[PDB]
Order: sequence, then C-alpha cells, then structure tokens
Amino acid sequence: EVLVLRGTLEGHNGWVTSLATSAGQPNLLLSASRDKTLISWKLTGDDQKFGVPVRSFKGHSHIVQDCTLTADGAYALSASWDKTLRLWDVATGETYQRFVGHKSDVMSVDIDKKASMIISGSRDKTIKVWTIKGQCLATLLGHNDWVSQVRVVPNEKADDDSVTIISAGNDKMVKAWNLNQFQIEADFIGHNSNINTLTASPDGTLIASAGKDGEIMLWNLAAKKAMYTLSAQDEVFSLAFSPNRYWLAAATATGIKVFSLDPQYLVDDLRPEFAGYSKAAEPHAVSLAWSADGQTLFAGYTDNVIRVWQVM
Amino acid sequence: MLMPKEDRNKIHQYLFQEGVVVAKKDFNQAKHEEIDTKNLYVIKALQSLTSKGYVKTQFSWQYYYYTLTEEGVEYLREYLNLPEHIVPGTYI
Amino acid sequence: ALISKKRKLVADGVFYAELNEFFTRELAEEGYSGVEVRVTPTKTEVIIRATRTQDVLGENGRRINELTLLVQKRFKYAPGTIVLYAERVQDRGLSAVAQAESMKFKLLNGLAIRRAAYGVVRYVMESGAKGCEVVVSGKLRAARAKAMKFADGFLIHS
Amino acid sequence: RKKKVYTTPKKIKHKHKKVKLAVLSYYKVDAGKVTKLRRECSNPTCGAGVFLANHKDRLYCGKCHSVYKVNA
Amino acid sequence: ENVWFSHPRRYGKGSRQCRVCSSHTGLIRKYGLNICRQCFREKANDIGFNKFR
Amino acid sequence: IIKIRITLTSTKVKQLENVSSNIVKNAEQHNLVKKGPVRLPTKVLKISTRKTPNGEGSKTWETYEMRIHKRYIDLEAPVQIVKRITQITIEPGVDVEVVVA
RNA sequence: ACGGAAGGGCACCACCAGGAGUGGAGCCUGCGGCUUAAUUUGACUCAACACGGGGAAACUCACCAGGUCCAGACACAAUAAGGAUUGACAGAUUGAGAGCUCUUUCUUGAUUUUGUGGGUGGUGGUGCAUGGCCGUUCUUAGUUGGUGGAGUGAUUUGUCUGCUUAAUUGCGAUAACGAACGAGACCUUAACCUACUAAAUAGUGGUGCUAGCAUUUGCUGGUUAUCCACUUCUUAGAGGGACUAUCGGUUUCAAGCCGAUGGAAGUUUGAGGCAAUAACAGGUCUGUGAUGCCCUUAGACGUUCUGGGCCGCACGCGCGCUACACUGACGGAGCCAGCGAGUCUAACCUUGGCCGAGAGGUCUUGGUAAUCUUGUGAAACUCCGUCGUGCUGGGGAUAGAGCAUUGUAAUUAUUGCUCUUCAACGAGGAAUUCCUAGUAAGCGCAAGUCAUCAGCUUGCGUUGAUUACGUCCCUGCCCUUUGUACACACC
Ligand SMILES: [Mg+2]
Repeated sequence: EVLVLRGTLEGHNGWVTSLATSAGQPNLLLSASRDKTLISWKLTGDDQKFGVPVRSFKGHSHIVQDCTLTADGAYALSASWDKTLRLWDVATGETYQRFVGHKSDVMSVDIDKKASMIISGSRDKTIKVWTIKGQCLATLLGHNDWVSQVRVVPNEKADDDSVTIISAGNDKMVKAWNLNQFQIEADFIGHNSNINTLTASPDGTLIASAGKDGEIMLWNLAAKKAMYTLSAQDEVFSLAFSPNRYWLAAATATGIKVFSLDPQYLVDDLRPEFAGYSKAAEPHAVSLAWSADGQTLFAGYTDNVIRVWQVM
Repeated sequence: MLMPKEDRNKIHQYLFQEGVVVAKKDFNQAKHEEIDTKNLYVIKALQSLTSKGYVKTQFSWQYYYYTLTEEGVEYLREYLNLPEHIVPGTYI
Repeated sequence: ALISKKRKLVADGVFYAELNEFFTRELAEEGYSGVEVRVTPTKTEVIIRATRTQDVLGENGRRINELTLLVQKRFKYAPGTIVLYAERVQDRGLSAVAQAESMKFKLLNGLAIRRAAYGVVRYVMESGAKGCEVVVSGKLRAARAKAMKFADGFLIHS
Repeated sequence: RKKKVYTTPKKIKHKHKKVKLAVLSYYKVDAGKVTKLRRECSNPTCGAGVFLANHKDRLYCGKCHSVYKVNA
Repeated sequence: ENVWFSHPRRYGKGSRQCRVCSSHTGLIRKYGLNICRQCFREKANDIGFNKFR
Repeated sequence: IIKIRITLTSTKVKQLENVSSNIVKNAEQHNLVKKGPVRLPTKVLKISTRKTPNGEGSKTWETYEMRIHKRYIDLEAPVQIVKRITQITIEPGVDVEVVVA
C-alpha cells in the first residue's frame, strides 16, 4: 500500500505546529499553528479541497505549540508559549479553564484517559500536572535542560493498575514518570543530541525518540531496554505511530519518511513538490499524526498547509 | 417517430435537471422506471437528439449511456426553462 | 440484503466486469488502466486508474460527476452512497493496458507498424521492465494476413 | 432464398390517410347565435367539447380510444 | 397494436438472455450469472473465477 | 453489555486472516471472553464451460474455481465499543456483517 | 521432407499377455440418403458424426404458409392551423377482440406524410479478406540470440561420440564460451500429524432430569444450548514432514539404476493446472453493439404474431442404453457414502401431519445455508424364501384403456403412475475401441441444459480384479547417419 496525494488544507497564517484527531468523529482534525490560534477542520472525503474548517479558536497571545483532543471529540487542549494552557470545546470556542503557573513557555500538553487529569511539559524544566478545575495538583522537577516533548502512554488494558507519562528534553535523556506516586522510574540514556520529539506506540510498550542528529532510536519501557537505532540522515522534527497497522512516521528536514518497522525498511520517501521554493530550503513537515482509522496521515508543513497522505 | 409532445417534455426535463440517462436497451419495456413514459420513447427521442448533436452516447452491456453536452444545454434552455440554470453537476 | 453469499460474491465480481468494460469503452482516450471497488458501508467508493487525470477531472469538477451519476443511475444506488476518485497510474510504462492503448492510438494516427511497435517496446524497457513483447496480427500491408512480433529482454510462460 | 413470388393478391394498399375533407366544425349558425348539434359526450373527462358520430343508430365519440357508446 | 408482443415469455430460452452479448445460446445461469458460455470465458478473471486444477 | 456476532466472508485468505487477527487484536488488549474465530469449511464454486466457441476440435473441458472463506466470532460488549470496531476494520475483498442478537 | 534404408530410444490415442467390450438383437441419439411447403444450418480420417454446451411443443429459429409495425435518425424540398397526421365503436373482412383494409364520422394534432439523400438492422454471403478464441501438428523434447571458429555462399558449430534420464535430464568430451525460452522448478488437489491456534453452524466424556431391562455399582437411549471439561474424530490458519533417508549390490566409479529395512508417503508420492519456436488457407462472420468487402433495407433478408418443421422413413454409418438369465429374476429383512445446489418484492430445496394403489393432492414448518432439505437411510451388496434349464416367472420392444403433474397450449403419444399386449435377442463374421492399481469393470448420486423432459456430459463416492513390469512385430513419434530427379515436399 502506497500513500499518495489527496489534498491540501489552507487555514492558517503560520507553521502548523500540531495536529490531533479523535476517534469520536473521523472527520474532525484539530490544528494548532504559529498564528496564536487553533483551527478545527471538517473533512468530507473528496478531491483536493477535502473540506472546510468548522471552528476557529482564539485567545492565546503567543505560538500555540501543541494541541490535543479528548476521546469524545468535544473537549480540546492547547499548549501555547504564553505560559498558559487553555481548555476548549469544538462547539462554540468558549475556553472553559485557563491553566497558569508556569514561569515560561510550555511545549506539550496531554490529556489522560477518561478526562481525569492533564500533564504539561514546559520550558522551566518542570512537568506540571493539572486538574480540570485549573488547579496544579503536582509539580515535578529533575530535568536539567528544558523539556521539549512530553506524552502519556496508552494503557492497552483499561486502567489496569496505574498510568505513566514520559518526558524528553534537550538533555539527551528520556525520563519515565509514574504520576500516581509523582516519582521517577526510568532514565533512558543514549541520545547524542537534543531530543525534540518522542512518541509512544498505541500498544503501550514501544517508545520512539528522536532528535537533532536525526536518529530514531527505540525503547520498550515494559522491559526497560533499548532495541536499535535507525537514521533518516537529516534533522527530524516529529514522529507518529499508526494506531491500526505497524508503521512509524517521521517528519524529517528533507521531507517525510514512513517506516515499516516489522522488517525495518523504508517505504516510499514522501517528497511533495511546492511549485518552486528552489533557492532556499524546501518546506518540511513539523508535526504529524495518524488518523483514527489509520488509512490517512496528516502532516503540518511550514508553508501554511496541512497535507494528507492516504493509502490506496 | 410519433413521440407525443407531453412525453417529450418530461424526457427533456430529465435531461435538463440531471443530464444523464441510462435507459435500459430493451424495446417495449412497459414503463421505463425513471421517466414514466415508454422506454422506446426515451431511446428514440435521445437518438433523435444525438443525430444532430447535443448529447453523446456510449453503449455497453445492453445499456445506453446518454450525457448532455455543452451544445445541448443552451438548446434545452430555451426549449424548457429560463436562463441562469445549471443542468449538470457543474454547480459545486 | 438477504442474498446468499455465493450469489452475493458472484454479484460484485460481475459488477466489476460491467464497470471495467464501461470505463474502457468510455475513457479509452484517457489512458484508462483499471479500477478497484471499495465495498464498505457509509458511501462506498470506486477508484479509477487513468493516465490523464486532468482530463478525467473536468473543468470545475466536471467529467467525473457525470460518470458518478451514470454509475448511480445504472446500478440503482442510493444518492450520495457512491463516489469516484482518480489516481493516475503507478509506473505506466509497466502496465500492458496502458501500453496496448498507446499502441492502438499510435496506429490510429497513421504511424507505421514497425515504427510504432519499436517505440513502445523501447519505452517499456526504459521503464525498468524485465521483458516485453508486442505482437501485431491482421492484414498489415497485403490482402493475406500475417503476424509479426517484437520482443526485448526475455519472457517466461511456464 | 432467391426471390419472392408473392402468391398473396397484389395488395400495396395503405390505410386511410386521415381523409382530407373540407372544414368540419359547425354546431349551427343562425342570423348570430349558436345551437348544439351532433351532441356532446356524457363522460366526466369530456367537458362538452367532443362530437358524437352517428353512423347507423349508433353514437360513437373519438375522444375515447375505443368505447363512448350511448346508443339512441 | 396488442399483437406486437402478445406472446408470453416467462421461461425457456426465449426469456433468458446473456447480459453482455444479448444471446440465448450457451447461457450460464449458475449462481445467477446469466452470461454466455463464451463471454464468461473472456472475463472469468475479472469476475474472480480462476483456474487452479 | 450486549451479545453480538461478527461474521466475515472473503475470497482472499491473506486479506481475511490478519483482519480476523486485527478484529481479535482489539479484543484482548482489554479483557473479555472471546469465543473466537470459528472457520467454516471453504466453498468452491465451479463453472465448467468447454474450452471453445462452436464445437470443433477435441472435446476439452475447463474448470473455473471461486474460493469462499467464512469465519464468525461471537463477542459480548457494551454498546459504545461495538460501534468503532466495525468502522476501523475496513479493507478490500471482505464483507463484514454484525448480528445484533 | 520422404525411403518397402541403417543405427539408437519411446508410446495401451502401438503391440505383447489379458480384461471389459463395440460390430450381431431391441431401443434413443447424432450423420448421410430419400421425401417434403419446409424437413434451417456448420462440421467429413486421426483433427466431422450424445459436436455446435444443439435434452427444439410456443420462444430459441436461422426454414416453410400467411397477418402486422418502423423502432427510415437527421438535412433539404413540397403539402400543411380554410388541417401536416395518428388512433378507433359497430358491420364486412380476417386464424383472429389486428381500424389489417373497406362502409360510416368521430378524435388527434405540427412529433408527423411524400419525394430526394442518407440512417439503421440483418443467425444474409465470404473463416480463402480478418481480430479474438479453440483444435491439431505434438501425450514429443524441442527452439533461439551475442561473441568466437568453418565455408565464396546458402548454411554450420555451440545445440555433441559414449553413459544416464520422463526430459537438449545430467555426467562428461569438446572451436567453442557465455546466455534465453521450453522441460524441470512453480501453483492447485488427495494422502501423515494425539504438535500449536479453538469451534452450540462439528463432535466427544462426565454432570443434572428421565425411559426400558437388570437389579449389584451395569448396558442401550432421549433430553436445542441444564451445566462443566477437551479437540482423538470434523473444520481451517500457520507449520512440520521426503530429500529416493539408511544399508547392501552394480557402472568408466560419475550421473544414475536395482534389492532390502524404516516410513503415512520411495513411478517425478498419485492426479491435474500451466506450457516453447514455427505452422494449418484446420473450425468459428450462427457468442459478441469484433469487424473489412459484397447484398438487402419497407410487399424488408429487419422485427413481431399465428400454425407447421427441425422428430418427417424402402436404406447405410458413428456414440450409447437394456438384455440374452441360477455368480440370476422376484418378495420381504439389513442398512452403507462422497462431489454439490437451494427463494425479497418470489415462488427455490423442502422436513413433518393428513388423503390417495401409485403418480400425486392438501395444511404447515426449516433454510439466503458446517444450522434445514440431508446421516441426501443411493444402487450394486448381504441373509431368508419362491422360481427350476423351460425365449420360463430372462427381456420389455410394440400396442390398447384409464388416472395425474409442468406448461397459454401435451394431437405427431412432454413426462409420471395402474392394468393389459409379451416381439427380436441362446454370447454376436470380417473388422475394431479403451485400459497397468483403488486402475479397468460393475453400481448409483449431485450439477449443466430445466417449466416439463437425461438412455448425454462434468464431477463424485460404493464394490473392486486378471494380466505386463517388456518390444519395435503392426501403427506412429525423437535423434544420428545415409540416398534422392521430392520443396504444392511420396496423396
Ligand atoms: Mg536572501
């Protein structure tokens, strides 16, 4: 199966710094960008248009770094450089609760299962965990450099015994936290440059981390070991795991590369053409996420476009 | 061909509002199921249109495929309705 | 519904055969190569494989809506439950359906049989094919029919 | 099959070509009112605008396909 | 004219007919195929009838 | 919870087995009693035309085979997770029907 | 290429040794001939003749005797809103409730009518103009580049003395080296798995309830999920297993071959599918809205409807079915499979209850199917009895009377059932077909065609052999050598 051209989505005035989807509505797509706003999209499944935005969310005073959606497809969360987090709904905009207390920018926010609490990795070398009322119940330290990306793991069992989160900063080392005890459990060392993205597999066992040197090296936090390392030979910006089938995608500087990780080869080396842009550096994807069905992959490029790749 | 006039209108109306006719190549079909006139009436009227243009026909698997052309829409305009009307799916 | 699976699985197989013969007859000049039918609930779709997608996709979205409506009217589908896409080809020098249609239209334009065949077979080898073989049969230049073939590489029939 | 012998008697006859008579629409004209002759039909679908032909003690109308028969 | 198609066609070879070549001879109506013997052999692969043994 | 049944009919084993594996893969990641894939005996549809147009030549006979593979899985689940299991498993060559009761 | 030339091999479409037969009889089914209004037609050695999926009552249908319709699009010209034209009650007429056509006078009205061109259709012709498909040469192992060598050249070598193989399969030898297609490999199917993956749409054991005997704790059952457990049997995913393994014997000591053991399996494990280069004036224009050229195109070679014909019988031929009986016929009893098919806007596979000798009729039910038909309780087979060497009670041809089913329609009997009629045929001349192990042969069953009809075909299972393990004698095929006045190639 080959990912091909489907359409482009023009709804921003900046780099699409985040893409997120929910299983409640397959036609929804939340997109945070550099223009201090969030654009929710509506998909129709057609030619190059692919559909229209539904709601535009405003209220952040700086670059909205990371956006995420809950399971129901209604509530949304945004991490922006204005030292605050905002909780929205896709119905009428309508920021429910702000989350202030960080002394600097916050990179990544993440919602736990059953909308229970939220974690947030910021640029003040802290991982703040917040309630939905706006109360930061816990603050976690221990990172020497400021964190670049945090994520929760998807528990395969429906809340078996506990939930855990993972952290990745510019300190070439990956932390693994259990916020039930607010304790550190695993230091993951082996990176040679600053880590800028990490992603956990939907199976809840595999962790892929990658940085400026462009290596994508794997961990299994169930066994707390390291499997291997494979490189895209250029800087990589974001990673994404397919929810249904065994693929791993990487948003590189030269373009996008999707990996079939069971026999571990490259697939097609996605290189779209942008009608010129020859003299300077070509635009590249900065944030990407697989859809709920897994047959469509959205990628946020720098030139104001969310591009969709779909298997045939 | 006789082809009475009140049945010519509904054949031409369907060619206006849709522009696509398949019409089941089987004569004396006894009440063709989209336009409730005879299927012999549908086939021969659109054949009468085709011989002067205005529509293109493709035939496969005992089924015709009539499609309205750009030269047929302006003649079907003054024959049936008023201007500023989109016959085919050109309107979005 | 309420059809036995033997008669059901036969039906969509011959539904492909009716659609494939219709698309070869209709989009003959667009380099049509094949289709696949996506059997799914919630507005099942059909994907077309033709070389010239900018001709299959007409002006302001034409030429595929009429095709979708013609399939809708013929096969008795619910409105909005059938849609049509068009991705072009994967390596059109490697498809015989594309190459045989290219052979036919080159012959229809008045090209010589030897000149049209050698140009086609050299393009197939330039497309990375392991072996290619083109055979033309009929009354070529005289009243008595002959058959002259053009091969490059090698071909297995075992 | 070589040719046709046509043992049937030589009948190249056609139908009556809707026989070209003169003007026939006259109810009755007096010096200038109008009275009804060749009376209308009793069909509810015929709002008194169709003539009933009389041939031989019969009343037949052509608005129906076959039978508008009110004998008198 | 009431005698143009007055004869019934409910069974036999005159009722059924191939849906591709419009012929009554050599019809395959197994599994509701209703196709000619020769026309089936042309597009059995398109239908999905392959030849294994 | 409600007791349902997922029945899969296919002509391609490779396009059926991993989907039935995928159907059951979304079925033990959280725990519930399976009553898993029962494979019915395969159905072979045979058509035997002769070989030819009009009957000249040796009387050669053909056999065209269509292979049907069938499976059914009987699961029980609450209503909100019955929905998105039959939407994510959409793939060529196989039909999926769900029996409500 | 051929030889009534030689050498080496191979083949139950060849023989050997046999088996079952066919050719002899009745029948039914194609072909010819005859006949006919028509008995439509293609195909004539293998490679025409139960073939055209061709088991035709109408349809199919192309043939014959008749009756309709244009579904002749469009362009031009002419008639023509003082009417271009269509339809029709009743009667005549007609096989006919065809307004066919006529008598009469109503309706419709600008789409039609006529003329000029064209259009369209044709199961009309040409398969010796063609495409595609198939058959055959051809159940065999053959075929071709590159570079180099030989020859003035067509050509040749490679592609071969020998041995081996099912194989131009290999060992090898070598003016050749290195390759490609064919073969083989491959794919499907049938065999083995107490190993995995688990199955109330497959089973098994126990547990509950309950029946019959014995009674002593047992046997045979039933119980739609009462419950529990498992996958041996059944299913289907991924796999494993054979590669001639081991040993012995033979050869140039190799490719291999033979014998024995072990193994589910030792012939390429059995059977298929696929399948070279070149070719045929092979078949198909009657599969196609595949098609050139010629013909026809309105009183039509179009299309439709009513009847008939394809089936007609002094005779000849091919494929078959039933028999000539005791290894059997008939009547009860036992009861044993596999491949498959089956109906949503339509009557498909039909269980069960009732009526009827049977055919069958009626009321319901299950099944869109590992669920129900269905354990398809099939037939040959096996016991017990009658028959008693007799064209007999073998055989059921031909024919008469009646009862039912499908169909608009059953006469030229559709077919099924009941009673009666009780022919030839006493093991088949010359010739001739097929076959080597779960094979021939015997036997029935499902599917195709179907509305009704199977003595036909495609598959399936039941019972299950005798004879060979060879040869080139007959008929053919592959290679080499050889002769040739043959090249349309020994017809
Ligand atoms: Mg500059």
